[PDB]
Amino acid sequence: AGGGHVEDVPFSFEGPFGTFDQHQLQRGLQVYTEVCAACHGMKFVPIRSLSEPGGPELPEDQVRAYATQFTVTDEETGEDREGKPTDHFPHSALENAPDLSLMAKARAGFHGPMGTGISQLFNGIGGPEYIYSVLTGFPEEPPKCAEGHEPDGFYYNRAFQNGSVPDTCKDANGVKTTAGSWIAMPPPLMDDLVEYADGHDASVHAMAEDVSAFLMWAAEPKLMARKQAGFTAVMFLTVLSVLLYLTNKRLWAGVK
Amino acid sequence: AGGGHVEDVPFSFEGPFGTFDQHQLQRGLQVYTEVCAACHGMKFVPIRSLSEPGGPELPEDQVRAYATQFTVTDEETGEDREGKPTDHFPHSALENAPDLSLMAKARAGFHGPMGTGISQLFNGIGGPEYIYSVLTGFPEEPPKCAEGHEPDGFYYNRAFQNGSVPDTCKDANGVKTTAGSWIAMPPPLMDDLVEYADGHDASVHAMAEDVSAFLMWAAEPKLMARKQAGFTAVMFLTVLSVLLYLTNKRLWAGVK
Amino acid sequence: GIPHDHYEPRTGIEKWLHSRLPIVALAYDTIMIPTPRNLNWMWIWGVVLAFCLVLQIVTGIVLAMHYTPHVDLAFASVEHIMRNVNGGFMLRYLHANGASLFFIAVYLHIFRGLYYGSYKAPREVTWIVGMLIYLAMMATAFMGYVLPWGQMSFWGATVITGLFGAIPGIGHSIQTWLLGGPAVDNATLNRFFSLHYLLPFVIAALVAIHIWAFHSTGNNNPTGVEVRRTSKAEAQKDTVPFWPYFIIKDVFALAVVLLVFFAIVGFMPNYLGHPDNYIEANPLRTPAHIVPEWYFLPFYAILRAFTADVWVVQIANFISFGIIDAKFFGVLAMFGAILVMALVPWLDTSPVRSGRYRPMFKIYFWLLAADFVILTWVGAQQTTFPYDWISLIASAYWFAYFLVILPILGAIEKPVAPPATIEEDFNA
Amino acid sequence: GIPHDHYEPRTGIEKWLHSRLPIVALAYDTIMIPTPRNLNWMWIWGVVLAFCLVLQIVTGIVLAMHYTPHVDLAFASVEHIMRNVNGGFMLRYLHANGASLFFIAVYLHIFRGLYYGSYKAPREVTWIVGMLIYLAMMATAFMGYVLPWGQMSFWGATVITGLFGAIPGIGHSIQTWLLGGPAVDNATLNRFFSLHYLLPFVIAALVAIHIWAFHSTGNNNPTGVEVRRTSKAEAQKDTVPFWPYFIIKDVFALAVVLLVFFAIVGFMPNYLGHPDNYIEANPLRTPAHIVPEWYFLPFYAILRAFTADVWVVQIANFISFGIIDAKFFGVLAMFGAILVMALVPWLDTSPVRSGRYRPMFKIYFWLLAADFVILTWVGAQQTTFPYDWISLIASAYWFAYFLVILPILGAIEKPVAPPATIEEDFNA
Amino acid sequence: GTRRDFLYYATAGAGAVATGAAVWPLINQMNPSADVQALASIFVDVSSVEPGVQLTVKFLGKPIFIRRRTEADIELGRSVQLGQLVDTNARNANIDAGAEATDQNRTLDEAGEWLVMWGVCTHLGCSPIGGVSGDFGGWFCPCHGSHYDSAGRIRKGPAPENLPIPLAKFIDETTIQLG
Amino acid sequence: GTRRDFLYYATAGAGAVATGAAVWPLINQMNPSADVQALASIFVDVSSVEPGVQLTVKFLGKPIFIRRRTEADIELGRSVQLGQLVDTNARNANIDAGAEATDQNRTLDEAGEWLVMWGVCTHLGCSPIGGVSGDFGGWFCPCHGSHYDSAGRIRKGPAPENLPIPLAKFIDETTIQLG
Ligand code: HEM
Ligand code: HEM
Ligand code: HEM
Ligand code: HEM
Ligand code: HEM
Ligand SMILES: C/C=C(C)/C=C/C=C/[C@H](OC)[C@@H](C)[C@@H](OC)[C@@H](C)CCc1oc2c(O)c(OC)cc(OC)c2c(=O)c1C
Ligand SMILES: C/C=C(C)/C=C/C=C/[C@H](OC)[C@@H](C)[C@@H](OC)[C@@H](C)CCc1oc2c(O)c(OC)cc(OC)c2c(=O)c1C
Ligand SMILES: CCCCCCCCO[C@@H]1[C@@H](O)[C@H](O)[C@@H](CO)O[C@H]1O
Ligand code: FES
Ligand code: FES
Ligand SMILES: [Sr+2]
Ligand SMILES: [Sr+2]
Repeated sequence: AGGGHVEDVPFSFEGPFGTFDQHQLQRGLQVYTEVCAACHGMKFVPIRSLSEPGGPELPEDQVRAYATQFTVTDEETGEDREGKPTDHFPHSALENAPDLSLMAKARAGFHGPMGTGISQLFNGIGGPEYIYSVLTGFPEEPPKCAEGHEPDGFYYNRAFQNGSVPDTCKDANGVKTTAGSWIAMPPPLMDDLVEYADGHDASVHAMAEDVSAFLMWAAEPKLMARKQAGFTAVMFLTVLSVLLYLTNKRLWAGVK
Repeated sequence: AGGGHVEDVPFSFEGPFGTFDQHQLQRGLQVYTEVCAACHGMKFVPIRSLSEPGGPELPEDQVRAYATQFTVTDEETGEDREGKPTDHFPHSALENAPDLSLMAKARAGFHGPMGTGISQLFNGIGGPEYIYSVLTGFPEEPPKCAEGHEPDGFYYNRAFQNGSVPDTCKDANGVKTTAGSWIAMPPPLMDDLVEYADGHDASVHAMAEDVSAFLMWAAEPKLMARKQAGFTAVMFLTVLSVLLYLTNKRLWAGVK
Repeated sequence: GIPHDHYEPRTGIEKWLHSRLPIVALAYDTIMIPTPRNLNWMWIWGVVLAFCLVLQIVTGIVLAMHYTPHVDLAFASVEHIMRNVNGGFMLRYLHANGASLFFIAVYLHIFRGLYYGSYKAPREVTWIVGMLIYLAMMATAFMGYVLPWGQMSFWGATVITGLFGAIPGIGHSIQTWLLGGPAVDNATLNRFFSLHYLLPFVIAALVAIHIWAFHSTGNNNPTGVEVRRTSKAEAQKDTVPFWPYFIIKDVFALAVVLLVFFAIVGFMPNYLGHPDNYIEANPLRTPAHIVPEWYFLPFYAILRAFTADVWVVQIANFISFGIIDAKFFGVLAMFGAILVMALVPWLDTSPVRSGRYRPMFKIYFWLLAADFVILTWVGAQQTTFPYDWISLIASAYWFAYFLVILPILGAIEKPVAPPATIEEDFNA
Repeated sequence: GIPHDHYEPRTGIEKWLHSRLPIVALAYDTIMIPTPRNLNWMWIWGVVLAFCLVLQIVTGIVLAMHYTPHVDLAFASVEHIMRNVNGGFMLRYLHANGASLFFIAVYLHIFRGLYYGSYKAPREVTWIVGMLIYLAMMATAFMGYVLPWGQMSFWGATVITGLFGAIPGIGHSIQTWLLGGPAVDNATLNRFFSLHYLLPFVIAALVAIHIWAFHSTGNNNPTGVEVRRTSKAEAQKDTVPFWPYFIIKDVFALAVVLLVFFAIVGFMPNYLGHPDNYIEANPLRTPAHIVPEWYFLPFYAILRAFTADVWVVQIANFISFGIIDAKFFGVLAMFGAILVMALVPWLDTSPVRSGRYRPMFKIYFWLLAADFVILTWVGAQQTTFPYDWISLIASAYWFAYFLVILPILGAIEKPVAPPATIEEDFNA
Repeated sequence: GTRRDFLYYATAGAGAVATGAAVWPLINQMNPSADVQALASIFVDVSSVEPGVQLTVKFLGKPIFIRRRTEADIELGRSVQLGQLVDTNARNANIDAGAEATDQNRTLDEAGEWLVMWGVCTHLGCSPIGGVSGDFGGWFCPCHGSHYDSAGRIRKGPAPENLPIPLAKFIDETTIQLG
Repeated sequence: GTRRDFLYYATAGAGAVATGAAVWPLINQMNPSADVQALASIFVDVSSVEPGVQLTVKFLGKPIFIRRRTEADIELGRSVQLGQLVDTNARNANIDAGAEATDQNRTLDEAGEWLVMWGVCTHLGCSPIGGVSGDFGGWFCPCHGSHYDSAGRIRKGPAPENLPIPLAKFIDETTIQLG
């Protein structure tokens, strides 16, 4: 396969001072639930984290209520029961739909240049963007080169790079011509497919942007914690460094 | 609770030169299957061990066939299927029936004297015997002292020592009068409840003796291997000792 | 600090090596040390211990390759090793009985020391380090027993984590911390695995220093009389080079030991252990015959002798305004029983090193031994009469010996005449 | 072997301790060694390494307390640590990026040595031991990466176990053995855990000796000129006591390093790693972008440069009657590339220690460095042209340097004048 | 003077600070993980419980005894006088922290039929053997020989307290809500 | 003389013997456990396989490719002089061990529709990419860049052999028995 293009969305959490946006994450959870969950899952995400600080931070009651929609084979009982916040979301419904638990960390969108990874060094790995792009990347009309060869069950996507491509779209050496490839995931978005309470716009563009950010949190819940830990560590050290520096200079100054 | 009496059966496998009796073990397996298995299980015993050397040593075909009786639930599938020799016998059928996998080992029959464990030192732990005894230990008539107080559902047993006992059978200090106690396991044997192929006698006495020996193997399949390893180790050392002894004696003799 | 002769390179490889890293020299000085000629069989235990340490570590690492530290698997994990891994059954049994051998050894090693004043200056450091090892060993051995996750395993853990709950104030905190939760569960098991692995290396490390230390003062002998440090001449009269003289009897003995050891592991592997641990762990049921590992019994005995009905306990309880109740007293009694033993270099006031020359000493010493045995024996009995009493007198005598008898005997005893030299005794 | 003066007990506790166990003395002699005054910033790496070893071990033991070595749990096991254990997320990341830091260091440490003749006599042993460490490290680092049981984890394991399948004859045996079966499965995982644990201690042990050895010959400096060993007087002119002079410099640097280190672990923990390992391991699919760990890339590059279409390969395949085909050649090429580096003390014939005074040397040395970088860079590229070529020339130059250039330069080069003393240079 | 010395002490200071900042988390990691800290509240159907029967249930990883006492049981409980008890406190979370170990303060109902408490010996931890066992018609902890009466009160042995009663209450006719 | 020396050498001898007797089992324990050694034989329903489709199945822990080749595929396979192949051996367990890499010797059927083989690159191990990829219309192993043709034969890269074909056979109309 190979690598491709990804729209560079300016998410709130990027940058050393970046932090999630509570509401966005919330909107996202709605998109995930109302749309994605249909086929995907999040088996490593404990529902009760919906409550934890630094993320959507929903009220325990709501969470407890939300968890109720799922049906889970109970550990001992073996019979079924409503979901408790102590349960993880369920496995993907659709057999070949991947688990979105770690997606945003599991994908790179910024590659190179020259295979030097200097592009990641300044833009990050770009998983959320990639996800974004994939959602955005479903065009209405297939690229001409494969105007009558669209494999059945698949859909061209501008960002997906590991899909199959009609021979009619490979160059003299088998390389593809198309920017993207054929994915097995039918376009899921559709302007205003979800009703945000506060009325926020449900343009496919937005939804994607959000659900991504959500999925970014879903995979890196302790992000903010991590970064806060950061500043701290740097501070101690930046200081400790300066001090130790002088301490050193002074001590050595007494020999040369 | 406490400790009690256990018939001292002279099993073939006891003693440093002891070894299982292939046929007995076989008979046993039949008793286990035809009678015990009804409620008990052997969750740590891989059926295919029925084949392995040093035990019942049955022909792979028979085993494969035997394994068929069991209705296992497939690892991936989730549906059911016949049993393959690569499956372990099933869990106990009866909720409160213990797993017999390690039973011959999870019990001591010889205790003391004076709580000095010197009785075990010469007779072994006595697990098989205990098991034996328990099977043998169902008497026809309850001990007098509890002539009209037999708890409903339990049965007096001369060897079982952790069962409940009618108040009417406790001395001035709560200690029990009866040799045994009330077990939740209804007498399982009954003369000739199993028709041994070769016609061997199916007296409750025999069956018990056998199924025990089987259960002993079931729990300590690598017994013989262990013992053979034994002689060996002893030999090397017994010799190596003698040699090293002389070697020593000679070296030191040159000083004092 | 004795007069011996150092290492000198012979082969070219040797000279080359020595000028860069005298590692061969070290090994030499370690294996060539002059050692008293009179040493008897009670000095082999050190090596028997050594062997145990290695045995345990290798068989350990191996087992670790098949074991699964996690409640749902753990026990199965071990039966698997028994029934499937090549020679698994023999490895399991070896590791387990390995522990017993390991202790049987230390007790002999320890008592040997107590009797011969091997803890008496200048050998203090040795003794302390040794104690550290002793602690570590037990700590280890405990976690190990937990792994199989069987009945004795669970409850035993439940109880030992409990001892910490006994400390006043912090105690609950400390306990929750060890358990990683409200009860003994996976989290506990998991961390014990990590630690059961770790500790042995720490032991190994101490054992090094242990050796380093007794190497710095020279070994002690049955007479308590030092080696003559004035001339290589007379020193040789008192000693013989470690190699090959001892190196051999060590191996010799080592063999005899292993002979018996294997005999056990071969013919009666389950003798020294508890039948209840072949029962999968059950969080809702404590086996009526729960008993600790024989090598723990004595300290167990002591702990349970002290019930809320013991006079001293009561006194104690009252005077401490309740802070020190039975529970905590029992705990203190136990760790204390050990702690005193560590302070023995300071409670023994007699300036006569070897106990072979202390007529009165000899009496209380053997009582101590008899006691230790009795103590063990009783931990295996019930809390009913006459045991409760026996345990009490036993525990009593224990502290009696370290806190009173030894201190007194120091001034009171009329010591016999120790030979003038090791040589003298040897020739005898 | 430089003149100085040893510790001498002052406090009573000290005098008491010293007469029994001079452990304080040792620590002194270790921390007070006279060290060349001229040492520059390329000498800090040794400590940076030390730190890494400890960091890795502690964070390791900790992680070990939450990890479950078993296919069905293992991966979940780690996400658990990420999402649940207190500060788990920061511990995982620290352990991982710890590895990178750990290597970044050794390469600098290594190259520093190559450039300054730190491997040239009498420092041979040091070098060899160091190599052992290097091997161990990698050995370790590999198993570690396996644990999380993700895509890169599985396949990577599959491949590395494969290298052994390349050995002629025994090879398949050896491989089945490592795998504990027909394929990379639980059994493999399980044994890797036990070994990932174990190795670090072995490393630690070697590191000891490593230090012991460079302590026995004195450290080397940028001039390659030894310290004057004739009088405490002039020696002091060439050196300064390790403590506190360097001990501080070390700590100072150590800080700066950690500053950057934490910056990474805090802000871009996933930079140095492969996104595909956040994908659960799949035995039926090899990710199209499978790439090894950057700190392995160069040796990886070399191995895949040699395809069945390489002339030398063919010549070789011919001459060996097939026995040495491409597969095995690639393997040999790799381990070989390392092995030569170990023999460097013997391939470098020049008697001039510091490379600062070898005009021709400098050139090939820096090419070597440039190469190592290039080599790494290419392992990250595809097998297509021009890469295939680049990798080839690169690998080619590598052996060129050790097997040819160095040997030659020894006789051919016209070396510059090294200062008469370290003092001289220092003052400059 | 104290120009350099100040620095030296300001330095060593920061050092220590950091050092501890490291140590803490290495320690804290051992504390209960966020999954363990999911203190639920279970529900127990107790309809199938005749009198004279103990129901052992798991909760928070430890056992919980639920006995429907006999008259015989309830009798003895009420016979005993507070001052004969080793522990005076009811150790009951449902009621005041000052309550007294009266059999009435140990049950949930006024009839004193429903004894619910942690089957966790207060000595070191075991789950005491029930079914009217020990010198006092209660439970006997085989770990170090501690006796409890028919109300779950310690009467003999090292145990220093009566079995605690956890937040509990009947939510309806045949259901108790532990927690 | 050699009276004592004999002993010394008879001793050291026994020593060594034992030593090894120890080492072996410490080593052997790593070999396949009795549970792994359960080499089954699976069955694959191949009815839902149109031509141009690869079926990847697990077996003995390694993947197994089952491709129903297109004409395009079958053509190129037959269009190659055996002398142009890198490996000459068919590496087919179903037929003789001396067979030749003729596309005909790589398939199960005579039409060449059914290509069944271990999706295990012979280089180091990976499972080569399918969907007609590579430089020879076959599979491409991304681990070290090895190319295989539509018959599963190695044509480019470090790989030294063609993908092996395991014991396999149609047991009926829509079912293959691997093993
Ligand atoms: C807006 C909600 C959704 C999101 C955010 C989402 C996201 C994704 C992502 C990121 C991938 C993987 C891309 C990659 O492999 O690099 C994917 C794959 C897939 N999605 Fe979803 N998806 C959504 C809804 C759906 C729905 C509703 C279905 C089921 C109708 C679905 C079916 C699939 C399938 C089958 C694949 C894998 C097919 C392939 O590999 O080509 N997705 N989805
Ligand atoms: C002082 C050294 C050691 C001692 C005293 C010791 C003791 C024990 C004991 C008593 C058991 C329980 C035996 C049973 O199952 O009944 C055990 C189990 C175990 N030990 Fe150790 N151990 C030591 C070192 C090690 C080391 C170094 C490792 C890891 C490299 C290890 C790994 C295990 C494992 C996995 C088990 C569980 C399986 C088993 O119980 O046999 N042990 N250990
Ligand atoms: C890892 C377990 C241990 C090992 C491998 C070990 C090994 C040794 C060895 C080889 C010796 C020298 C020969 C001898 O007299 O036994 C020794 C001596 C000694 N050991 Fe241990 N030991 C261990 C544990 C202990 C313990 C638990 C104590 C008691 C605290 C202890 C106390 C001593 C004493 C006092 C000496 C006499 C040293 C002298 O003569 O200067 N050791 N030990
Ligand atoms: C465990 C990783 C290692 C640690 C902790 C370590 C540590 C050290 C330390 C502290 C020094 C002295 C100060 C310095 O120059 O930095 C040193 C020196 C040295 N190390 Fe390492 N090292 C490691 C790995 C290696 C490796 C892999 C090699 C390469 C074979 C190596 C070769 C050397 C050499 C040749 C010296 C110079 C000693 C002298 O000047 O005589 N080390 N190392
Ligand atoms: C030379 C020191 C060590 C190195 C270089 C090392 C390296 C590694 C690496 C690269 C990983 C994979 C990290 C990742 O997920 O990306 C790892 C994982 C792990 N290491 Fe270590 N390790 C070292 C020492 C230790 C020690 C002493 C232990 C204690 C047994 C340990 C336990 C673990 C565990 C349990 C994991 C799995 C969890 C995880 O990190 O993902 N490591 N190690
Ligand atoms: C991570 C946790 C750590 C580091 C804990 C460390 C504890 C270290 C101690 O040693 C240093 C401790 C093992 C040592 O006390 C000196 C032993 C003699 C404890 C003795 C012991 O064993 C029991 C046991 O095994 C049981 O199961 C069969 C059951 C038990 O009651 C029923 C006991 C028991 O009641 C006692 C007192
Ligand atoms: C019990 C002891 C064991 C099992 C020891 C094993 C020791 C192995 C070696 O250490 C000596 C090894 C780590 C070292 O060779 C020197 C490395 C440079 C190996 C280089 C290496 O890595 C890969 C890797 O990581 C992968 O995953 C993403 C995937 C890989 O295919 C693409 C590779 C790979 O193709 C190679 C050559
Ligand atoms: C010397 C090293 C300095 C490093 C400064 C790093 C700034 C990193 O800034 C990164 C972003 O680039 C990245 O997209 C997000 C993703 O969550 O995380 C931030 O920490
Ligand atoms: S834990 Fe109950 S008596 Fe000790
Ligand atoms: S493993 Fe397939 S190319 Fe190397
Ligand atoms: Sr962006
Ligand atoms: Sr008998």
